[PDB]
Amino acid sequence: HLSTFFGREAYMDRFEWKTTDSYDTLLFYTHVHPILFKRFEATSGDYDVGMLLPPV
Amino acid sequence: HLSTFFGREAYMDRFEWKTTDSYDTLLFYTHVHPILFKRFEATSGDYDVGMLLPPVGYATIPFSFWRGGMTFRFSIVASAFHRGRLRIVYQPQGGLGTVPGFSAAFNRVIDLGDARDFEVTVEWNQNIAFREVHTTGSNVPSAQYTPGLDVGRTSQLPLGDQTSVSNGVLAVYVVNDLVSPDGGTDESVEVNWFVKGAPSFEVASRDTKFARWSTHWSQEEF
Amino acid sequence: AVKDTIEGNSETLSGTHQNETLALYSNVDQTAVKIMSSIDPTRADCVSNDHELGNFLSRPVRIMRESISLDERTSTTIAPWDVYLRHPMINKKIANYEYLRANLVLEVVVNGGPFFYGKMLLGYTPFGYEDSLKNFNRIPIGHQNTMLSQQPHVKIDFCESTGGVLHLPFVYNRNYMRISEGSGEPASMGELRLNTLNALKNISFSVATITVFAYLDNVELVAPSANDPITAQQPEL
Amino acid sequence: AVKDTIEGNSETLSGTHQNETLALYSNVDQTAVKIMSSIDPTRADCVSNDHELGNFLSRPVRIMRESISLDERTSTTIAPWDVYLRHPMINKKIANYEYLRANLVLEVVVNGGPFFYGKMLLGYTPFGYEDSLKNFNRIPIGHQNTMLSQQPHVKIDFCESTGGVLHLPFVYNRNYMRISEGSGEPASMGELRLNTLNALKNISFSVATITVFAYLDNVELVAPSANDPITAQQPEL
Amino acid sequence: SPLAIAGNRAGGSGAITLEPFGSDNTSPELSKLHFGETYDHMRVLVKGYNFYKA
Amino acid sequence: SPLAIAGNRAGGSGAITLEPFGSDNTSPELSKLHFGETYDHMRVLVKGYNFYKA
Repeated sequence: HLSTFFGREAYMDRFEWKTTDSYDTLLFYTHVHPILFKRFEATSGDYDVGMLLPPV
Repeated sequence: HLSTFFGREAYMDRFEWKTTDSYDTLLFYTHVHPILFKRFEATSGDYDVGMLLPPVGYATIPFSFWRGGMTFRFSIVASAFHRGRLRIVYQPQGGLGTVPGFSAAFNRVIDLGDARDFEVTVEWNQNIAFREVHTTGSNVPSAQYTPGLDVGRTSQLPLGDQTSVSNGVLAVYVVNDLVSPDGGTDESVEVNWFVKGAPSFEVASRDTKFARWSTHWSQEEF
Repeated sequence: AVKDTIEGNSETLSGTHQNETLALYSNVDQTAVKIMSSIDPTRADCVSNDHELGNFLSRPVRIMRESISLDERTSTTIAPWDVYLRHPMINKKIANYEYLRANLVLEVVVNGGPFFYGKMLLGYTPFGYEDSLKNFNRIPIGHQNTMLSQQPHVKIDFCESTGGVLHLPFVYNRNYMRISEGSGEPASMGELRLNTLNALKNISFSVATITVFAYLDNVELVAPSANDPITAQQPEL
Repeated sequence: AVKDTIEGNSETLSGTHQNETLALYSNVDQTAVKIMSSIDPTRADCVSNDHELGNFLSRPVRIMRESISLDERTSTTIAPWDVYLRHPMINKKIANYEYLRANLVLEVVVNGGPFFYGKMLLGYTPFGYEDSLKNFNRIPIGHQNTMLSQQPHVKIDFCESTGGVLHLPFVYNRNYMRISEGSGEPASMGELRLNTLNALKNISFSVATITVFAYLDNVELVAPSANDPITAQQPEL
Repeated sequence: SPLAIAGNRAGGSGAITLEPFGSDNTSPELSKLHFGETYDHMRVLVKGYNFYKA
Repeated sequence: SPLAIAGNRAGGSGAITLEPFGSDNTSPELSKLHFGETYDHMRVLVKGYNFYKA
């Protein structure tokens, strides 16, 4: 059933707070849609690329 | 019905006891699978070859997977003045390259007294549900059991490495030396064994390995 | 007159009996001298109900131990089924069997002060992971955490000292797994990953520790055989 | 919608549990991910009811084997408790225990024709035999048979092929016997004697065999310890 | 001697049963796990077609 | 501190609900307005044919 994909959580990324921050500063901003890509570059020794998506 | 083939007994071969035998010597060794060939060479005057299978072995050729139990029966041909004791060992996997213990694996001790013709059935003891069916690439199949007097093979060393088609290994060891009234150094005794299929035998596949065999072996050499 | 206690216990038995591994058949009769033991309710002193032989594979064993340093991202992996069954203490009680079937239980123990505020992730990959193992090691740690968070995992918090209990089922395309010598089946049933989620920090004015145990439950040992098991090995850490 | 099967099995447990050998205490709560297994009635194929782990010390083991020649009187003795517990197969399943308590069961197997007409005696001496051992070996075989016939014994007939079953109790001035390394207690609980009663003959117009097994029953293993057992040794014959 | 005569009839009906290796435990719903159907009857099997001799 | 431990279990079952954005209001007869049928099951979807590898 497709419901098993809509409902599986996934860690995406991190952002900082940086206490030396004024009282109104932007920390995070995103678009509300399920297609959020993540691109990596094959840490080990070769040249390769890939992408990842959440279960949704 | 295929049940009429799984359940028809058949005499296979013979092996000796040779009373001048130590207390732990291998007498018989075989693989527990129905495909056991027997090759003859046309005693009369011509050159011809052929092969034979038990009723259980014959019926599983057109198939590719098999499972179930098999029944073995050993009969000792001796007089009323012979005494001794034998052992039967079963190894589910790996083979018996050396003499095992007495309780590490399944063992049976039987004595030659007023009763002979013992029978035993081996059940399914694998971690997989089904096994494969043995085939032959040429007209001279490899040895599947150790000495058989009919086929002119007398090597007592343990053969092996047939794990993917068999359901273990059967072995026969001496326990108490054979005793005869006359005197040893020239006296032997022969044991005959039969094969069968237990009522839990099963085959489920379709195969095309027998597509180029033939029952007409009469004149094919020229 | 009293019983002769030698020729008062003699009796004749049949030459056929069984002991669950060795069966003997004969047609001649035997002779028995059965001298029975006493009740002795005072003979049971060191009697508990935890140590047994049937419930011996449910004994926890330490399989992992690491020390965490400040401001570092690392990754480390082991094989839980292979390490537990290869322990010298456990190897002795599985020595004349061929197949096994049990469930894995993992437990983590953490210890950190209220001045640390770090985080870590521990994930598990079921049977079939060996095929994609040479490529999974080439992915950055950050992107690896995305996939690990969708699998059976646990989160380790260093500000507190908590976390870690994992019950895992027996997943396999066969009925049991072969534990005899030369087997590679135990080393292919699962995998444990331990990589950094957030780097460890400290409020100054420098090292944490972690320990993982493992054991089995609902153990089934079958197929007696005269075959030696996998070569025992002490855990690496 | 269906269950998330990751965050549908999460739950929080106390940090206190027990496993019959290791108990852990803590005051902070834990997190659990319990994934249960299936029933699978078709997953039980190689299931018998003889091979176990609790009933492992009831497995017979061959401890004695001799060949008898014509017209000779001999004597031979062993230690049944010491030989059985020192077998390589049995030594593995008694490795982290300190004390034992069980009863001995011996069984003899003979094979001779109707042309032999010999006789032999097999006797047992209970705990305390080490003190009178240097002197008992100086007595002639004929006079030794007089005392052996008053003790728990069995008679071996060579005209037939029969005889041999012996149940023995646990006699000791303590509650159990120490089976750890360096122990001499197992080698002092009993003794087995096998000497000629009547010399073997033959009707001509030349060697018989004999085999002895042993095992235990109502076995009790207690006192878990991290101590190695008595050094294993293969039986001499 | 009676035990040596009764154990000589054809078919091995006088042989001594010897407490077989293991036990038989098969569930009815094993065909639904492997291969879908059964192959216990040769009369049904022979109703399929086979290539032969162009 | 109890509130910081319960909110750390896997799956986010200890998180604090935060009075979500708006409300959910969908009628059963929305499929009759758009697309005709539903696509909630992947087992049915996989029974269609796809071109592959001449």
